[PDB]
Amino acid sequence: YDRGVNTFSPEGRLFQVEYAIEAIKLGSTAIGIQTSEGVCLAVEKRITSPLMEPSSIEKIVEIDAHIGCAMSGLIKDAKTLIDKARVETQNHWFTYNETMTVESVTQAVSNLALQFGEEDSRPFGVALLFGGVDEKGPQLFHMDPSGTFVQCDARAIGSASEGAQSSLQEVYHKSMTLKEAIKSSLIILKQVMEEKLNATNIELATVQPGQNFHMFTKEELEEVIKDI
Amino acid sequence: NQYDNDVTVWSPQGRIHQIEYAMEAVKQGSATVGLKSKTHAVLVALKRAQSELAAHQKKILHVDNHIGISIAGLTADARLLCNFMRQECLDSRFVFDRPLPVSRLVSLIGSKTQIPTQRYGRRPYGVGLLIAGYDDMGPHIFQTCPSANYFDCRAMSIGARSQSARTYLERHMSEFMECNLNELVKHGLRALRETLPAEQDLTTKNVSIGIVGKDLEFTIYDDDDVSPFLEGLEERPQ
Amino acid sequence: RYDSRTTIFSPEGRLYQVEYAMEAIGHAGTCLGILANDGVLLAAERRNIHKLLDEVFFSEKIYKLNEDMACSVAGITSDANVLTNELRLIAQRYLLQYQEPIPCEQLVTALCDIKQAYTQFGGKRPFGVSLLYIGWDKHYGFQLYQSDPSGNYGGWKATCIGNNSAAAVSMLKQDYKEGEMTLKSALALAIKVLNKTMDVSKLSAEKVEIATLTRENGKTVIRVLKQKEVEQLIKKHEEEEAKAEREK
Amino acid sequence: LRPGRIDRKIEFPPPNEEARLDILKIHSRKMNLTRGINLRKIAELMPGASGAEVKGVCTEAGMYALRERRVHVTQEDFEMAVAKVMQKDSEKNMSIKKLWK
Amino acid sequence: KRFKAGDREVQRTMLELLNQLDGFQPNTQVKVIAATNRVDILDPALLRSGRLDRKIEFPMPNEEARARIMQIHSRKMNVSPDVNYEELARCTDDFNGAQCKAVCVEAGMIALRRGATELTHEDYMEGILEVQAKKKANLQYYA
Amino acid sequence: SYDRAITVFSPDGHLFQVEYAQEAVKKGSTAVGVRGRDIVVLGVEKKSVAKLQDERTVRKICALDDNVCMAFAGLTADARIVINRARVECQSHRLTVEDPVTVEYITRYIASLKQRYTQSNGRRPFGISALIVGFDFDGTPRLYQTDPSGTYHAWKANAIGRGAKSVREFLEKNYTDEAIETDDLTIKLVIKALLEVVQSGGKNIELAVMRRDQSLKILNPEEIEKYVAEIEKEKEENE
Amino acid sequence: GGDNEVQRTMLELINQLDNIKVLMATNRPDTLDPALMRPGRLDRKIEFSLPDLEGRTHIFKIHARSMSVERDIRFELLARLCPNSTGAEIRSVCTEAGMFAIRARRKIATEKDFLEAVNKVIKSYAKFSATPRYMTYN
Amino acid sequence: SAGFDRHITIFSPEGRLYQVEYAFKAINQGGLTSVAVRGKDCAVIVTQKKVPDKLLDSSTVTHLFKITENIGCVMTGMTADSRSQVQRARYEAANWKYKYGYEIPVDMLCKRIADISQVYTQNAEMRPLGCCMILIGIDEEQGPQVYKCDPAGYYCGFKATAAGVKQTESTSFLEKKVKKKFDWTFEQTVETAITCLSTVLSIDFKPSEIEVGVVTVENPKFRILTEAEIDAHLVALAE
Amino acid sequence: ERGYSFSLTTFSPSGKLVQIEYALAAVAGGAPSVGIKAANGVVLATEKKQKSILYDERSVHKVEPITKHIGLVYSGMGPDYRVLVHRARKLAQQYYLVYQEPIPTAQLVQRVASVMQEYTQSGGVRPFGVSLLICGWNEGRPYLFQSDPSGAYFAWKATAMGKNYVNGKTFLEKRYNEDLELEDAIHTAILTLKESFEGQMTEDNIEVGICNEAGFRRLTPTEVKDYLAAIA
Amino acid sequence: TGYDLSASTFSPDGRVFQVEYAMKAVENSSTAIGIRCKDGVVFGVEKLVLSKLYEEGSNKRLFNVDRHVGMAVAGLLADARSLADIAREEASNFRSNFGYNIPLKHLADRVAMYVHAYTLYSAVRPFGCSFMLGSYSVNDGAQLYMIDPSGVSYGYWGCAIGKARQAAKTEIEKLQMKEMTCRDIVKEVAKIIYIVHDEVKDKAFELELSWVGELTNGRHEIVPKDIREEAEKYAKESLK
Repeated sequence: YDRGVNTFSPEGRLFQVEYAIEAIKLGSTAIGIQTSEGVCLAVEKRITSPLMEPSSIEKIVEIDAHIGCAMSGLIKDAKTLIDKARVETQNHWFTYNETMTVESVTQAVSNLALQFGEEDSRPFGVALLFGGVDEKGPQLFHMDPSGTFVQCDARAIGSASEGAQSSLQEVYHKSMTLKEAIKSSLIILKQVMEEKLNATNIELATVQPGQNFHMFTKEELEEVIKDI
Repeated sequence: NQYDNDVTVWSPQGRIHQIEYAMEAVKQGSATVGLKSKTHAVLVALKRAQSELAAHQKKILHVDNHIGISIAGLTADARLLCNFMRQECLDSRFVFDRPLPVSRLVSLIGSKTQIPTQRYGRRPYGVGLLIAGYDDMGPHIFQTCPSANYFDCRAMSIGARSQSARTYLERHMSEFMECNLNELVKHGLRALRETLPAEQDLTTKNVSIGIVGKDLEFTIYDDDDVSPFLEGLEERPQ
Repeated sequence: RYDSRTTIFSPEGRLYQVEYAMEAIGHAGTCLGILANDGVLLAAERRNIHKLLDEVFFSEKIYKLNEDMACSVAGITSDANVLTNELRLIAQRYLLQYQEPIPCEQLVTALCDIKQAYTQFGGKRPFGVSLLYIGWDKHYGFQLYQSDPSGNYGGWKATCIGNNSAAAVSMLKQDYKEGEMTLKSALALAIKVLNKTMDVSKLSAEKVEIATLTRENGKTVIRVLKQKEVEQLIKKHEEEEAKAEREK
Repeated sequence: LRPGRIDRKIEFPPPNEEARLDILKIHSRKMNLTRGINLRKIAELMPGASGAEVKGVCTEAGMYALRERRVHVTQEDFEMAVAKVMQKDSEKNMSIKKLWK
Repeated sequence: KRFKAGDREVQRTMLELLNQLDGFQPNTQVKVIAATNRVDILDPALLRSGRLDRKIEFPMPNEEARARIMQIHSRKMNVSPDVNYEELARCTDDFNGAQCKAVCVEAGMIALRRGATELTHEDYMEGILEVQAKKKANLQYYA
Repeated sequence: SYDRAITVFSPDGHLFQVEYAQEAVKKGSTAVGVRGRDIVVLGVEKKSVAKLQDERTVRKICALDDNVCMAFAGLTADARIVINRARVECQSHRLTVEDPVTVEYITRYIASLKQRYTQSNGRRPFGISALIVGFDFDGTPRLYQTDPSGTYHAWKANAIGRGAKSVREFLEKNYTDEAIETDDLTIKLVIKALLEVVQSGGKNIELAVMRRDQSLKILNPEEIEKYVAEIEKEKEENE
Repeated sequence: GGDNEVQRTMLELINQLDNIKVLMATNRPDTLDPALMRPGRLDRKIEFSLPDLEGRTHIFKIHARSMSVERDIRFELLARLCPNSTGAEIRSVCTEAGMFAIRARRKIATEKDFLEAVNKVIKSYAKFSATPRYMTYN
Repeated sequence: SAGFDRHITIFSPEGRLYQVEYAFKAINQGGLTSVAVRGKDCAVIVTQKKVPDKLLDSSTVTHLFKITENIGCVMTGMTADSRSQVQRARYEAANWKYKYGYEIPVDMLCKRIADISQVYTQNAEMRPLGCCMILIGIDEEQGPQVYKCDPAGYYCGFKATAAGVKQTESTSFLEKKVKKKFDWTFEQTVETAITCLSTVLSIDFKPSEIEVGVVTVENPKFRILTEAEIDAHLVALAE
Repeated sequence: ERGYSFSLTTFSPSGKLVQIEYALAAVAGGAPSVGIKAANGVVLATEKKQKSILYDERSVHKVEPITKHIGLVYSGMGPDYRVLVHRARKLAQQYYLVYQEPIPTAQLVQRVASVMQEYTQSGGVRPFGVSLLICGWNEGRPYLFQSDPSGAYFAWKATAMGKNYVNGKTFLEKRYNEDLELEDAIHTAILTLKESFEGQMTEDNIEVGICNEAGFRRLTPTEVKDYLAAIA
Repeated sequence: TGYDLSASTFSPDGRVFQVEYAMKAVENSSTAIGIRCKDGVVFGVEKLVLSKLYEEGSNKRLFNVDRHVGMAVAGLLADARSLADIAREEASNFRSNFGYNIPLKHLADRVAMYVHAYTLYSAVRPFGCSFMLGSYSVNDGAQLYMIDPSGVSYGYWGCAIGKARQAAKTEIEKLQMKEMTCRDIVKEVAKIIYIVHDEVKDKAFELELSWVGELTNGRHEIVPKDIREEAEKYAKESLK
């Protein structure tokens, strides 16, 4: 019952999308918190050798100037889905002359995701976090290989998803500021990280309504972690 | 046994095991209660949240100004069927310039979902749809089970632990016709609460209501918008 | 086991179906190309030498591709036929498009590109036929090219395929001659190796086929030797062999 | 087959001409060979004859004299006995035989 | 079935049994019955005229039979008046009668765990899920 | 039983067919590539001459474009096809966009070409992982590594083939800024990197170097021999 | 043969089975007789599945209550590095952490040893999942 | 002797297509048999009309079908596939007449039909139609001809033939008849067919139990004799 | 080899395409047919022995023409032979339409074998389980070719497939001399089927096609009866 | 076993097992009957309501193929709806191509060919429903046709489909449908369908009837309510 995306288990489950979801646990922890001030996005680098360029590891990519992205799982599937997101939001801007809402970009990415056995392949073994600011305000959206897209005030994907999520429920609350959200996310990441936290072990990215520029953290990661 | 791997094969007892398994996908989703009066068609859905601090999933979808659904099954199949409905409704409004009657939409859904259950290359649509609509022939409530079989339901509830709602609806079946908006919505809320476990109770975040009426289009009430129907609900006996 | 399809990768990373096609060339016929300057040859063998076989082609194992290209064949008959048809078609396409003969390697590259495609796309059995190529061009002159059912090729100075391929290549290496490889010496070496790699002795002329390519007045005449010249060649080898017994 | 259990792994290849002639001479020592029977020629008529097949050839050469009530075996008695013991089964089908060029 | 091994003692028992079934003729008040879950391994000599004969056929209960069977084994338990035994039968397939009683037993046990007196339909559903050792997890990809 | 298909996920979310594709490169010859300040040198080991075949048709380092070159591993049959496809693609990109391809763009194209082969049933993945290194970036040298799965990564230096673990581990300890400060030192870095050959013969090492706005220059077996001798003389300091 | 002897012993046991409570444990429940597994002899069937993360931390804490560990150990972190791990392999990881802390003469088993113990108990025998083929997950 | 069988495209080790073999054993599933015999100037076909109820519309139970005004056929096999073969043959005959300008000879008719059935045997797309076609018709310059052509695609001319459960017995009885040569007139041909079916079935043949089709050179038109005519023929057979 | 004999696109560990061999075994279990090449022409003979007297012996012909100068014979699946003869006729007509000269035997056999190879390269299509003997009179020298389901076309001087084919070849190489003529080629061909045909040689049981200077033509039963009375 | 999984495989006996399985799936459906009157045809179908929550007149099993053609499916209802759809498409195509209402014989033959076409490929399955077609025309009389899942289609004077096939055949054969005008054969159909469906099993049930003939002027529309009430009352009077 688990050899295809076309077979249903006797208890009713598609025992192929579940396996794709299990592939997320084989990624790296990614933490995102949505606040009124903005949305943060922290990710473990998990570099394998010092020789590889840190910029080569694309864990936080940019769908557009107004929404960030976080990945966990397959690099190839995620890059395929990301090329969909950038192209889709650019097409939406071209046709409607406006910035796409993060919910709509997540909808398009999911619409691509709902095609593993819904055409006429395999589910994309990657979970996607979409953080950005829109008309309704700052918003964080998370989607899974099944294409189920939902918004989360603060969500953690990849490895340590259960532990990071559980430790995030206790610390997070609605009236949170961006600096405190960054500090809390870094604290959770350091707690759930296998290696000691430093500048090169993580990348950070924040999205604010008024500073839709600077969708990264270059060399000032050292300042933030040193105040932990 | 061995005849439960493909829809194309027939079991010795004259059953198709894949659809019987597809039937089970509906019960995986949360319970959703749909009931119609002589003047309104309202379906109430139990929304679930994957985590404490994650927003509850949308259970009631918008198909047209006079047809709306609640989904109980697979999310991907639900989205695909909703997109198919929206495209069909737009085409009908474009070509006949008339709000397409809900029965024809349900028949088209049956025709489309009957395709996977006869040709290999696609799995059955593992989603259950409570189709609520208002055409010129009065309010309606349909349920499209994944077996491509649809029934004209006066009131129905599918999903996880949805049976306790069905026995409540069948018990208050007679009085559903001569009900106004608020009383019918309260009956639906009572059924949905019957689906809930003893510890859980309907709060403003886990319940969603969508109503289509004589002069009212299909409108989604969530968060604060469900509260006007949530207030006045009688507390569950305990 | 992981040899059900040609597109299945073994846990060790080995394409089992491909190697099954590779090792199956041991059942193919013996065709070899000897080292030679100002010329080059292939020496094929006729397994089916039954008397009731009427001979009409005289080149059942030797095929001419271009006006300056010739190739042997070793594999399944139908695969060899379709492969040589594609060979001639590609060579003529290049001749039409560039108004210049195919420069040897690009034709072999074309076949290997076609052949590997069967080893990557599903539903197609890999071409189980390996084939030598000879030819001349204005780039590198006489060349000898080794096709391999995996789509892998390689330049060579002396090689053989088919039955007793290892013995033939080892014997060719035993007397391997670089530079001093005149056409007469190449023919003598071909007959000398065919005497041993073929189980049947005395090397009957009708059971041995030699095809030679030489540059004559800028024409690249491709020759298949008739029964008389093969007879005198095996006679020369026999007379040479008689002298070798004077050691005792 | 790992060493420490099997130190030497001795191969027994089919005998060569100078070896098959030896087999022909040890299995015909008790045989009343005539004059002019070149045992090397019979050995030359058996390419790759296993080694037991040489003894079979000797036995059948003697048998060809038993059915004639004699005690001596001639060269023709061996040459006509080589084709009997050293018989071969062909494919007997050109369609299968030309599967491979 | 038949097969000097150590089974030559039960063989005499079986043959003596066969002798007594064939010894007594019908029309007397010595009607015999025998039960077994595997007739595949039964010696057909036992299933011959004059011996047992008239093989009664016991099938796996169908949906209505499953609902009825689940109804009988809950009469002694304070089951709630609103339990759709028919729906229970729909959700119970490939289930023998022993499991159709174990579902009621497990439903009562789960009701005791929940600290309730009457057994709701959800208790019966959890009994169905637990009689086959399955654990019900709310999968996130359905919604 | 989760490894006889490419589009079947293992219970733990593994594409075992994809993983088995990375076994082909581990069986191929060792290829090393390090990026220098002005000379990006890539080298290959284990030439494994058959002593009867001309080495021209054996070439493993090929230039995809005028300013980019790539050395592969794994099986050559798929390597030739990816060679031709990359060459056609870079020429086509030069046609549609006047600016010639950059190293990252050609690496992305190769990765996407491999991924579209690993994405569907009935199509076996390219069983190679190529080292994309070139100076087409117009000022900043870059070197990349593709994977048979379809993932491309940028390294300051890499090592692929049979011996990737050992060469990579030894390369970290001696890859620093002072080593790459000189072009000759940069090529000597390749020299000692491939010096850990299977047999360490020293005559089976083929190194190619490309410089800023220059042409590809495969080292002749007299400059390569001279550099090997120079490295040995530098290594003679241990005595 | 003698196989039917233990067969008849099992049949007699089933006869005895069908205030007495009976316990049975097995790691291969598919080899048992269906008659013995029917809910007239075994009315309940409890499945001991692989523990979740929260249970894996609990097992780690139980097996490390007597160990001489440093009071900073992130057992929650260690649980996530043992996916699909039985309760016995966690005990082996705890034992091997002290093994590593004994190999080098340290009387306190720090967190670094526990990661090393995991890399050799779990990762060294879970699967291959090597670095050259693990550059696809990130 | 199950063999490989399960796929029609797979040859057995001995070289017999087992799946195509089972089509013939599917032919006689209907429990009916049809007998064709060629006279000196006519061809007649007699089939079994076993209506196992009083509610069936006896008009539509016919196993005889009219493909063209000059050629008729009788069906032995599964009813659905027999009707499908009838529909295909009607289209084939119409296409022949429209393409070449004259009516199709009976031989070419299920030469084409057996050609269609043969492609179904090779390509693993269509399950072979489990039914035989027995065709009669007056073609000029050769008189009446009868053709029986099977799912396997083998067609031949028969002086008389029969397919069904009682096929071997019927063909044996014809073997007995066509040998003692006599004047095969129309009444003699009908008598021979009636005797065939009666002897193989040992049935008195109530007039509602059979359907006989006649094609004669005098009137080259497919005709199904009504109940009274077959009653008269049965009476003439009686005396 | 044991489990890989099913698929025709899967090599065995010894690299044997077992399905083609099974198709050839199906060829070897067919009706024996013989063709021999004389210095005057080519003669092909086959036994069309029906299972009963009930059959019309003149209905279906085994020895069949393609062009005016080429004839075919087979030993195997007759339904498969019909599609083969149809495609061979189409290919010959296509060559005639383009080159305006009649198809040479070598080329026609090459393209027929290529048609045979088309059905032995993908799953779902079965090899043409018939072997074909093809004659030809062209450029003043007779031809006799055999094409098998494997697509390997030979240049048989004289051969015989079908049942007891080994004994048929054993008869040849004994009474077959290269310098014979057509008239005794008929007698040799009739003799060859005599060692395998179980029964009396009646004029509607052995069909012979001479492929002479004038062209290939299937012998009418009267001439076959004349030759058969001559030999007997 | 082994010869049963695919509909393109023939058993060693020589039968398509998938087809027989589809047929034995139809017997797991509520009984539907049809008796053809002297000047028309009448259908009586039993609709077992599965729950009180279904609205009256839901998932109906009487379909209108065309203006004069009628449909009385029995089996799994999804394939029944699809078969109704393809039959309506065929009828519309025939009307648009030939200019007149499609004859019942031709429509039944074409629908049988469509049904039979799905019992030949391994990629599809035989339909799980068996249905009766009926129509009346002054130029063709009245016809009734069964098209079973295998694809066979021959006329029935009176037929039944569902669980109680033989049980309804026995009570149909004792009627003279040749003569009695089906003004009262609707009444007799209600009677007969009330004999079948023992009340102990299947619980509640609901009965739908439709007719074709001179009475309805060629059409097939459902019988008016007033006649249906009296027909049901007359059916209930046969309790003894």
